[PDB]
Amino acid sequence: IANQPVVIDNGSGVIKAGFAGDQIPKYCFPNYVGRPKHVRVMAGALEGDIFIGPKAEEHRGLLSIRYPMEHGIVKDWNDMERIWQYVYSKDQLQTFSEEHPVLLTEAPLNPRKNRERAAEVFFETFNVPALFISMQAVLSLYATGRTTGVVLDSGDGVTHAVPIYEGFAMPHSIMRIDIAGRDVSRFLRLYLRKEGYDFHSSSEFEIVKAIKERACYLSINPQKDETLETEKAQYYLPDGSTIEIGPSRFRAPELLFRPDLIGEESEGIHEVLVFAIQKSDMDLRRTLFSNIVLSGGSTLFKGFGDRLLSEVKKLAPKDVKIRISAPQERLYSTWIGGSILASLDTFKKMWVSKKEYEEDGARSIHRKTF
Amino acid sequence: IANQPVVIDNGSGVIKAGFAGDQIPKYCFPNYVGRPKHVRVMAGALEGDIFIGPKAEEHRGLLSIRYPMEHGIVKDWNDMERIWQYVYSKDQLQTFSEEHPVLLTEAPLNPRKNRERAAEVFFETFNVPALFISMQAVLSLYATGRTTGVVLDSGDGVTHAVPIYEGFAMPHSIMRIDIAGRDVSRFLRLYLRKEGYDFHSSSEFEIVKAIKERACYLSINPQKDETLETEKAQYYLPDGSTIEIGPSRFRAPELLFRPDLIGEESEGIHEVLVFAIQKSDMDLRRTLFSNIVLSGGSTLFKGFGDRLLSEVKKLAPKDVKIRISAPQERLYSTWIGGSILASLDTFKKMWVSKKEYEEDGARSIHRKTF
Amino acid sequence: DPKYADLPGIARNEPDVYETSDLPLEELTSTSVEHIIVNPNAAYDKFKDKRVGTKGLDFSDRIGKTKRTGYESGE
Amino acid sequence: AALVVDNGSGMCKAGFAGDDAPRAVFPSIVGRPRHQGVMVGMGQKDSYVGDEAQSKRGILTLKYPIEHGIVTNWDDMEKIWHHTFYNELRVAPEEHPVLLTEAPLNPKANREKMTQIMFETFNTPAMYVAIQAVLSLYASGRTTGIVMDSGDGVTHTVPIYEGYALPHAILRLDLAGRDLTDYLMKILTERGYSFTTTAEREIVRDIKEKLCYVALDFEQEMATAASSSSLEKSYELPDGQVITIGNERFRCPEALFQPSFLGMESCGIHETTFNSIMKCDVDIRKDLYANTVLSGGTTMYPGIADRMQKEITALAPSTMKIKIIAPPERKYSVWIGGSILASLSTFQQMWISKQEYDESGPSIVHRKCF
Ligand SMILES: Nc1ncnc2c1ncn2[C@@H]1O[C@H](COP(=O)(O)OP(=O)(O)OP(=O)(O)O)[C@@H](O)[C@H]1O
Ligand SMILES: Nc1ncnc2c1ncn2[C@@H]1O[C@H](COP(=O)(O)OP(=O)(O)O)[C@@H](O)[C@H]1O
Ligand SMILES: Nc1ncnc2c1ncn2[C@@H]1O[C@H](COP(=O)(O)OP(=O)(O)O)[C@@H](O)[C@H]1O
Repeated sequence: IANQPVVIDNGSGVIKAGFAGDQIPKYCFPNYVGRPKHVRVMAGALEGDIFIGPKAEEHRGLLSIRYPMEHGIVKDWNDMERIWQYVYSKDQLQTFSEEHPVLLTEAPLNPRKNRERAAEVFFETFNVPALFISMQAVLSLYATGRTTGVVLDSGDGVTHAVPIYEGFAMPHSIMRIDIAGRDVSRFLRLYLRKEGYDFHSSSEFEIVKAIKERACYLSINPQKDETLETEKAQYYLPDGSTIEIGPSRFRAPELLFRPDLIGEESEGIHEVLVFAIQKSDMDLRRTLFSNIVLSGGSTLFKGFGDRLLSEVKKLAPKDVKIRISAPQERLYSTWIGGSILASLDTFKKMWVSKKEYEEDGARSIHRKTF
Repeated sequence: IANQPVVIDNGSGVIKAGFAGDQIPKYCFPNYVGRPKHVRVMAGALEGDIFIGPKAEEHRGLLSIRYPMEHGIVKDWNDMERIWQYVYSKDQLQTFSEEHPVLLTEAPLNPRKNRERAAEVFFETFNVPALFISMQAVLSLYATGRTTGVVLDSGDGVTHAVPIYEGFAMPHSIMRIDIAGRDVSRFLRLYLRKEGYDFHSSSEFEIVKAIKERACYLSINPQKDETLETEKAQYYLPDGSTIEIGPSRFRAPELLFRPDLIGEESEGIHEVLVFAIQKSDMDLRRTLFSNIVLSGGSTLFKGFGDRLLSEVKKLAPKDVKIRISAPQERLYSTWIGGSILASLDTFKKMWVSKKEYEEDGARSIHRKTF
Repeated sequence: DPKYADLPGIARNEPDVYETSDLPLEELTSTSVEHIIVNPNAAYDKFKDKRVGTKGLDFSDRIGKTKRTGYESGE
Repeated sequence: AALVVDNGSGMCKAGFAGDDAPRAVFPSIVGRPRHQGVMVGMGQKDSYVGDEAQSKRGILTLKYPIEHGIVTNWDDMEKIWHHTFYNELRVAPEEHPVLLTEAPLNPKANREKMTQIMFETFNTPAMYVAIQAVLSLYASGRTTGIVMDSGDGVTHTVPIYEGYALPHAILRLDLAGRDLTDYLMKILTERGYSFTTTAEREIVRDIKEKLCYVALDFEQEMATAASSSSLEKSYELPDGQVITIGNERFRCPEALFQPSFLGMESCGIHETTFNSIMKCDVDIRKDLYANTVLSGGTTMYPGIADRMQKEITALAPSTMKIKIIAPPERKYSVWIGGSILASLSTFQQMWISKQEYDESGPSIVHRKCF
């Protein structure tokens, strides 16, 4: 088709949208629906009961935030419909959905009902020519330009590791855990209350996410840094008031490596990676350990690469070469992969047409996705 | 009816009337009923037993002043009906109340019985086409011509702080305290008796309000001005006699900013402004500090803005921009807002018709308020 | 200006505005991780002439007729 | 021989270990007088405490030292504990070891500074801090089950199964008795009866405790309140003046079940109790539904148990049986638990000694808390 296909990386924290061929996503805005909690009395105030993306970011204090998708599962579909509608609206790409085909990027081992409804909305509500659902990991490999690699994609909603050797991805060796960036922000809020600073409000929870991104380092030794008296590093809030974070700075992001802290019986991010490699056949283990690709925004933590390389080495066999490779644009790596896949002529065969979807139904989407 | 709407400010001290077309209120007279002090049995005395506004000001010493409205609430309704009847007299406006529609300006968080009875009078006694009760704070922003802004409206009866952001008023963040201009006039009378000048009479209370309005300056440091020997500036009374006010001049209006001194359990004018901003969401705090608007007559005190800026800064967070944007027409700001609001075609939808009140019920006035 | 000159109770020789004085990645530079530069133009060229065989494709959890491998071959 | 001293935000319940009910129950307040520069009469105490301040409310400014289960002013709390041991209980703190109560998920500085005072100021032989919720179960002779201990300061939901607590399932909500008391003032001011001062707020709490009751169907109750004047009850103030609160009776306690009224943008006391059970393990949920306890004096509202059952049952599955445990002594449920705990010979070992405090420091409390 002559019209370029639109890449939409439906991420839990940030949804990144743009046209195929573009080197970077032009229009990336936070994934939440902002509704005004205070009453409108005056004439000329902000119009509409729905605020999405940059308008919501500016007038955040006025609005009550509500995330539509949690742990890579769309909880409220009405809200998910409004954000996808906003992508096609005048503020972002500003084109008709009927003329451009779509590339949606869901997480691996998500419920089948999610993929079915995602297709139903994108074919019925928007009359799109073609939709292809793809895994986040498979795209991240196209971006770096490498056929062999395990992709540890620590997103806002979900953290998953997919071992992919010479194009083929091993579906039984896929490891997924719900504990991710948003649970670290939730666990940080709990520890900030213990320190004696309350952030009850949905708008105030976005300030806790800002504190996490700015000031939180992963210590190389957890038990060592716990005992030592820490320098109480002050952070300036939007209003102006100063908070001393203290021990909560380094204890919060450790959740990713130890899910026992929040109290979930799951594998740590370090355990996820090695289990994914160890589950793969004996021959490929050495090549997968050598080729590790970090992805997602939750890998950008200070001393993540240093800690992971320490933790993987202990669990992994002795005298094995462990090289962890980070693309400079970790956050946008998933989308860039989508753009490269979309630009290829092979993508035309991969698509599910409207007529193809209309005839078979839900089955056609499940058949052609991985 | 298309004929021009009549704005009327319900100010405890001074009620301001006029048409919506006028840039300023043509007719503004004191809100008190004047009856003869000596109980008149004989002829050749003050006839009618009713003197309102300019007629009262002429024969002031002979009459006995009784304010119908106290702390933004109507105590004597029979008196208030006569006052509103004098608004539709030959003296002021000189028109039929049955022809022109009306806009009232009731203070925020008033009793619901006050609003219901106010409507009943204006619909039954006067045969009004339509009535609309509005908040004094919301109007003040229309006059200045900004959507965002906190409105510290210090009236004669009540001083209230309402934070409104981008045409959205947070109803929980509203703060109301009864210590207003009238209390400052009462406390000045006490200090004037401590200087040795009694103003026992209700007529003699009016000249204490004149003394206050003429000569009372708010010192930046109150303790330094007390130690410093005063000039004792002479004020001239109606009879011609001189009074040296001295230290009573500056330590009278201080009771606004520190009401614990006399022994009144209240927050204070500097405190209610800051508390109203701090009660609102963290994201908006900076913009609400950056947009403060002074309204009413009890902000016109000499060096009020100078003191408030200093008293707000120490309570507010460090390195935050605090702009207290006072208009030149603070006393008449509330009315000008209504005059602009009334002129708009949107107002046609907002007001409640006479037939609507008969059919819908009592709630009609309350539900359409916002 | 002439509007406010008409009214009696107006602020004269007072400042309108009372205001305060106007006051004027750590992980992406780590040794452990190897920093790769993403060039999509270079990447696009490497995969340009690579095709996939969508004939007889079925990734779904369908048991019938042994194991399946989606995307058979190119050209 | 040991002392149990509940440090509730509303009321401080203190007594000897083993006794059925607490000996001395007084309101936790410090009364400082609204003093002028005029000399004061004889029999003058610089700062009044508890039942004394409750007698002399008129003049004294009532300042609650604990706000949302956090000790804001420690100098005030010290004066309450001094009134507790020396005056109220008539016992030396050096002789008897003292058990205190802290709410769950409080700031760490609160527990730290609390024990520091008990060890240094009062020179207590042993000091153990306990979670209010953990004690409240002992009252009913139940090891298994969740509790909804709603106090004046805070409300918290602590699920404990077979004498083992789930820390991560614990949820804290800042909505409590004092917020309802503050809410009741606003809606009473809307009716006509204005209550502003700290002394007046105490009278509104007496109105709340006696009249206010939880409605089964709020919308149905509002319909009956509008039509008939059957729900309208009269209350006599300290002054001869009587007031008829009307529909505002059952409107106040509704705020518990829907915080939207208060404007907190949080889950209700019914919904948080459900959410806490869902956060727990799937197997143990059965017993938590079967053993839902209500503790504190904010669960002594007439017919809260009936409304609680209805709301939980709707959210919970149909097959499950939901039984709410409402013992007659809910107000003294925290203390009576403490009395049972302190008396047990097993608890003798769990006490933190002076020797243990001296060597380690105040940080030892965090290890031996729960
Ligand atoms: N019978 C009642 N009905 C309704 N509300 C009540 C009743 N009794 C007390 N209250 C309210 O609930 C609060 C109960 O406080 P309580 O005596 O339980 O102490 P507390 O400070 O909450 O202690 P804790 O947090 O340990 O339970 C009171 O402050 C009051 O506002
Ligand atoms: N500099 C940073 N340091 C730490 N965490 C970060 C940083 N920037 C973003 N994050 C986290 O990563 C999230 C972004 O996830 P993202 O990679 O966009 O999701 P997805 O891969 O599912 O599309 C943010 O919401 C935040 O929690
Ligand atoms: N120039 C002035 N200087 C000082 N105080 C003034 C001045 N003008 C008015 N006041 C005080 O403010 C009062 C007027 O309040 P007003 O603004 O009319 O209230 P409202 O907004 O309720 O109509 C007067 O009664 C007087 O106490």
